[PDB]
Amino acid sequence: AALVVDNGSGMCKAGFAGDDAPRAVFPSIVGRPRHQGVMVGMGQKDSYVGDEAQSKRGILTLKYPIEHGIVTNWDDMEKIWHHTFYNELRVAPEEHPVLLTEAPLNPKANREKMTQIMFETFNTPAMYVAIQAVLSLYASGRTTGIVMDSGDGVTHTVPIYEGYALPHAILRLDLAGRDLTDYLMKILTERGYSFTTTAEREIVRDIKEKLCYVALDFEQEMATAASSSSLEKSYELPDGQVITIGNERFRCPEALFQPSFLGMESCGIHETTFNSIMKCDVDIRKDLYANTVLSGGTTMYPGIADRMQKEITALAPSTMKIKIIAPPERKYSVWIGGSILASLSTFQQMWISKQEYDESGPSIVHRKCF
Amino acid sequence: DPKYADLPGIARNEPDVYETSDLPLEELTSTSVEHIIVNPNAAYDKFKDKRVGTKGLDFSDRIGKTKRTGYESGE
Amino acid sequence: IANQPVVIDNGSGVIKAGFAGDQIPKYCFPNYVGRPKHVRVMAGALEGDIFIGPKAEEHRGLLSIRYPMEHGIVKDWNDMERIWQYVYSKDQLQTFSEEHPVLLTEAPLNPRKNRERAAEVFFETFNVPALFISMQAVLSLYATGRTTGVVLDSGDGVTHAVPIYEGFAMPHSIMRIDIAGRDVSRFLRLYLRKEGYDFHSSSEFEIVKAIKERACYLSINPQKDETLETEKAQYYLPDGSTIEIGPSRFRAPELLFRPDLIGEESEGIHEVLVFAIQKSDMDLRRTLFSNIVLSGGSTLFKGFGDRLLSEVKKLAPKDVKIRISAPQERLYSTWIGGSILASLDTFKKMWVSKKEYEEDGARSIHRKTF
Amino acid sequence: IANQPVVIDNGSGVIKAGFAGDQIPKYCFPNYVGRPKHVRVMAGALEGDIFIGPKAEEHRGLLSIRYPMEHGIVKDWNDMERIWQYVYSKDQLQTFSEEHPVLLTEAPLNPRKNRERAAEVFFETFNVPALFISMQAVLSLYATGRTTGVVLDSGDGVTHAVPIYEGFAMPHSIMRIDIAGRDVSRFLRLYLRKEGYDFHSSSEFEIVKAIKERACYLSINPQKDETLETEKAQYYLPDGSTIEIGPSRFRAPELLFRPDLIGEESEGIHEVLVFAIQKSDMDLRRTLFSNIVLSGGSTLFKGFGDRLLSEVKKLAPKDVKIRISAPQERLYSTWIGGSILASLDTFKKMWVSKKEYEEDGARSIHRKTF
Ligand SMILES: Nc1ncnc2c1ncn2[C@@H]1O[C@H](COP(=O)(O)OP(=O)(O)OP(=O)(O)O)[C@@H](O)[C@H]1O
Ligand SMILES: Nc1ncnc2c1ncn2[C@@H]1O[C@H](COP(=O)(O)OP(=O)(O)O)[C@@H](O)[C@H]1O
Ligand SMILES: Nc1ncnc2c1ncn2[C@@H]1O[C@H](COP(=O)(O)OP(=O)(O)O)[C@@H](O)[C@H]1O
Repeated sequence: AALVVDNGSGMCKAGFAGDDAPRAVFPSIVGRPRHQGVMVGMGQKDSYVGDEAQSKRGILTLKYPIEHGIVTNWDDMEKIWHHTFYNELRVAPEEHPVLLTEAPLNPKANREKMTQIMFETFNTPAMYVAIQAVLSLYASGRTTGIVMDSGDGVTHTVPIYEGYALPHAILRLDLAGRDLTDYLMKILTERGYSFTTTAEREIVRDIKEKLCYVALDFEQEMATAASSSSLEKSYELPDGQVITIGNERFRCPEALFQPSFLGMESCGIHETTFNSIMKCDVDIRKDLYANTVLSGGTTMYPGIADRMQKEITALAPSTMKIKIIAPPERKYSVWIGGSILASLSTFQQMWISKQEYDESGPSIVHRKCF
Repeated sequence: DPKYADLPGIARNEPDVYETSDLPLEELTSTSVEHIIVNPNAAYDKFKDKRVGTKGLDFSDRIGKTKRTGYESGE
Repeated sequence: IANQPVVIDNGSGVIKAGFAGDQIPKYCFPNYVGRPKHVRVMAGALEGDIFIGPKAEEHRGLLSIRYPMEHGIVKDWNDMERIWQYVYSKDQLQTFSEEHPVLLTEAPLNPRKNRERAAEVFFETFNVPALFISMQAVLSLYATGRTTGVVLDSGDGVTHAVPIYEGFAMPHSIMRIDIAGRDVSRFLRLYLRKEGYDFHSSSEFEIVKAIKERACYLSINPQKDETLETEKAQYYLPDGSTIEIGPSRFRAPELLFRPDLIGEESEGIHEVLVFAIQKSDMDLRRTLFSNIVLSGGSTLFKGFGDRLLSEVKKLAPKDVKIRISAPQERLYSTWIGGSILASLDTFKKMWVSKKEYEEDGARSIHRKTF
Repeated sequence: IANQPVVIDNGSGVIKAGFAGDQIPKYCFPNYVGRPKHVRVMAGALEGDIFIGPKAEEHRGLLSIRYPMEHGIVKDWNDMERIWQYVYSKDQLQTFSEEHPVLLTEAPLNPRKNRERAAEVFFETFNVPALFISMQAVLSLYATGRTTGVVLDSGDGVTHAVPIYEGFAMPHSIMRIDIAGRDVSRFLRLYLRKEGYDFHSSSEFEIVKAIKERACYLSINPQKDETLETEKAQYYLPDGSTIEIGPSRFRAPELLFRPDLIGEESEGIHEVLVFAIQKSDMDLRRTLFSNIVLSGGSTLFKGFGDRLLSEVKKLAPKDVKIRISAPQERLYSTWIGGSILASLDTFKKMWVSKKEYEEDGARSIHRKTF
């Protein structure tokens, strides 16, 4: 009996260890109302969380507590974890030990303060923080190979060979789902359809998930988009109003492969995956090309795998065979790994206990992280 | 001044600028290392009359004809 | 054609026209179409069903005001064509549009359909030699005569902050919010009804804009002025009747700096300025704080510069020099910039010729914009 | 030749240029090509798409930085051509390349293709009378005015140790390691992200280099200073914001002494020096240990001399006299050596003439360099 709780910037995936898929999946947001001095009606919650805030988007100002895999407002994150254990999962945190997930190369204060809350506020019996990328490999039953776990908050590239990780080869890029969502708003505003508010940004994320797809040749796709209106698809908003996004459909996910569009002055998700493999030892490169995994929900774009293969193959040597690993459950790839890890009898020892936390302090986490 | 006097919707008796109040080697002094004073004029004089023999010179990774020592002698 | 170019500012509230030779705009009239309020069947009433600028101001109470441009976007194009036709009337300028070339001043990050249709009208309806669409922010710097400078241009329709350093505008650091002078006029009408004076009519909305422009001061501390008993300064209406404004005077334009009070999800005028600087690169931040320029009519509020300086200082880093350099001609700054730009021989290269638009295509106007 | 020969110290971090005989290099500017990343909209902005040296330093925030040479190997030659062109331009020495001979200063044990292309550019693109390529270490000894000494030259790009006894330099005892000042700045950036301050931008990476030079001390005992709670020393960024560096201050420069931290299997700077002496013949070991000369900018770290003297003493034999001598101008020591060598009449014989290069080709340069 143990709890796996993925603390993703976009969506918080929580559930019991051993189960196939996560029990409760809700958007990680806190909804505070745009209140005036006028008195409010009955059935009023001071701050709404998750699926409740997703229902009452109209009035509530949606504030994401985790920004680029860094917890900015801890009071907000506490209210999400309270919604996770007590309401969503229907379980006491004192009974079950809780596994959390942190992105690699995050600030040290993040891991420090995270565990402090779990030990003091919720009074958990044991707490282990893990790298999202390390878990994602277990999903595919692969010990060897690199992963390109692109989330809503961040995208990170962690090469692991024969159950041994290369820490110095790890590269983090701040370009992620939320930056693409923010980019899609700007180009939709250029077409005509203006989306400004926090509630409207959530509707633009629903537009992104459904329509947007990765093009094989961007320049070739822009030529077909100009000539014919075949790529132009219609989407119905919450309001009866319908919109035809056009070429901006395949223009949004292009930002992943060339950040110049967003204006970050950084390497693309294809180029960073190559650079990470080159930073590793020369011998093991072979297996990393052969076992390139794509994880998170930012790798569920239709035809990212085809475009990824093409771009890596061009950069990589001709003799090498480049196979991209795209399992059907990419969105729940971080959690399903956690469920496999927590269930294993070997992992029982690796848990950090309250007694261990009390004596040493919150600094113990940095030793027993990975 | 007379240009802006002509127009109706102009700021009159307002300050133009709103501004804030105007607010007004450790290794090179180490014990371990011995600090030398570089005098190129002195250095130039010491090497002044020193020459090199560029005849039969080959520093390259050429195997032929045993070992070689570049810059044979002066004068 | 060598004949003098005609600058025209597309201000949502007031459009400012004139020749490039003039130091100031000779002809500037309100941007609204005036039709008779009662649907005219009979003779002896207001004839034509069109009253623009000074003719409208004379017979204002009889007519019904309808603004053609909202939030820096043209809603009714038929109305805007009549307005631009009145610019080339006997009343203002008194010239052929076919002879003189034109310069438009569209707000930043507007819809591309707005720019394309604006060009189509000015090339097809009027037989213009050449047209050039430009950004309102870039012009404001030419007027003042400095290359570096952030331009907080608070218009009637839109308030936007564009950072430009050494003649280089960062397009990602641009910030645009819809809460502008027109919204302040709308919110003042609500507070005037809370004082007990209704301005229900579209004509009666114009005198609320006059009340705002005459008497509305921005308090340095809003909470202290609320507790203090007001003088209740009397304003005289067109009919002759007096109205005591009282606390509505100062707590109306406050909604610029704090738009959450009414319940509008926006950043605020102090916030968009700071955010635009913070979004830009770290090296430039100090110089961009050291060079801020106020543009448009919604900066002329009494004690705007005093409040903004205070609200920027607390958000901005400590011990940083913040100079908010307002010109004396803030309302007419955007046009004067265009008048200088138009006069230069470089402008001859920048604009798009009528024959160029026929051959090149639609993109011609967009690609030459920058 | 009557015209003085120009000394150019082609350093990875800073390229130092000047005329032979001069006591100090008159014109020393940072080695990078700055291109504007933001768009030009206004007229009168900064002219050219290439900014090099002091103009690039002033307008750093506007530009995207790109180092042409990495680890003493010219990666992009087009860029290296533009910086050498800028040395001869009006801003720096302001003379024709055809009239003055050149003295280039490359690092030891660099690729042969680098020396070949370096010559090709300096003879074809610039029609120079004569070029001599020399080692950095050999010059550093002429500056101090000593015939016997080992030269530990820790530069920005590469750190190397060359044992030189009574004029002769032992080519098999040369020790070179890629880990250097620029890897310390790269390793500092990684630890600053762990502390929770991000510097993703190429312009922001130059601020990390500024933080390194100002606030980073090498602790005499590494394991001792790790455990003890450190005083969190605040540093002021260009914008004004304060960062607490904390443990990253002293952990960052330790990379030079322990290359295992970044994860490269190479010798430490302390191991490089002793290995270079131990590789030399038995008789000269005592004289080389007695005569140690530190060079390059990366030796200027606070407590470098103290730590190195501690580390060398443990690896070196018992009861041997270890005197580490520092010239006050460590940074400019390499160039001053070049000026003294260039001023001697013996340098005339050492040169490769245009005709000599044109006849034999690449071989002539490889024959006469060390
Ligand atoms: N099918 C899809 N196609 C395209 N984009 C998607 C799709 N599903 C989700 N996304 C986008 O990618 C993000 C994926 O978030 P996800 O559910 O993987 O959680 P997360 O916060 O990224 O967690 P983690 O970092 O642990 O992977 C969403 O926020 C959304 O913006
Ligand atoms: N003297 C003033 N005091 C206060 N508000 C003013 C004043 N003059 C104009 N305004 C406000 O500013 C608006 C004018 O905006 P304007 O500068 O013409 O915008 P644009 O830059 O788009 O042309 C008016 O409609 C009014 O709301
Ligand atoms: N005061 C300082 N403290 C620490 N490191 C420094 C200091 N000054 C310069 N450096 C480092 O030394 C570098 C300069 O290298 P330099 O000696 O000019 O190279 P080269 O010897 O290859 O010509 C800088 O880029 C920086 O990384």
